[PDB]
Amino acid sequence: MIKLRMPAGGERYIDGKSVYKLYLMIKQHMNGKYDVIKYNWCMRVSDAAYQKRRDKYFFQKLSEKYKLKELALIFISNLVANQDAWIGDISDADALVFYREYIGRLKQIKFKFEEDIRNIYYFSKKVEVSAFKEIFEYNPKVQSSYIFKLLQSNIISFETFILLDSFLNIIDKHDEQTDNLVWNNYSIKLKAYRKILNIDSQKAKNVFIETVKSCKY
Ligand SMILES: [Cl-]
Ligand SMILES: [Cl-]
Ligand SMILES: [Cl-]
Ligand SMILES: [Cl-]
Ligand SMILES: [Cl-]
Ligand SMILES: [Cl-]
Ligand SMILES: [Cl-]
Ligand SMILES: [Cl-]
Ligand SMILES: [Cl-]
Ligand SMILES: [Ir+4]
Ligand SMILES: [Ir+4]
Repeated sequence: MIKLRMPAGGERYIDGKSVYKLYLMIKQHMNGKYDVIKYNWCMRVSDAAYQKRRDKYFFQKLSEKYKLKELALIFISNLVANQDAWIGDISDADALVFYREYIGRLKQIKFKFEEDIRNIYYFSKKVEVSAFKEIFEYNPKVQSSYIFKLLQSNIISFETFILLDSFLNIIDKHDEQTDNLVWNNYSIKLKAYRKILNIDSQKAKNVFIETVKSCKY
């Protein structure tokens, strides 16, 4: 149903500067300044900028131990879900600890998706929607939506939001109806992550329908 797109030759070990380049390309991608898929996980960087770094040891240590696929996951998981890495330096974000905790989450994505769907459904009853669709539609009054609010409160994950988006078109519709800064900040990350996620919309839809049905009856 869902797979993360990854740089080619993921079993490879690379050097410290290369680890730094990988981090920078993913960082820029998550900020909407680059597209790792468009450029096939390759990017040129400023050596002067790298040399100016006071934390070159961080990238060196990671390079000694982790394969390319693991390095990519460490950076992706942190830059997507670790708010401490959204603006703060990766060498200051407790990245490895965060990554270890996040890989376990990625391994159970389908179960987590189902869990999130059930929670979205029961929440919809608590707020007394007149129709389930009201949860996902942008609300001009509050410049937001219940589904976005749930993501903000960390009740559901980014993967769940993007999975729902695959067949509900939530992100693009929100983007066209508002300029809200808070949404935009999240939307930049959502669209960036969506680019590296390979999602089978039909399968995600099937899971959604089956899960809601089990909540209703
Ligand atoms: Cl599958
Ligand atoms: Cl599947
Ligand atoms: Cl599957
Ligand atoms: Cl499957
Ligand atoms: Cl399947
Ligand atoms: Cl399957
Ligand atoms: Cl109606
Ligand atoms: Cl309607
Ligand atoms: Cl309506
Ligand atoms: Ir499957
Ligand atoms: Ir209507």
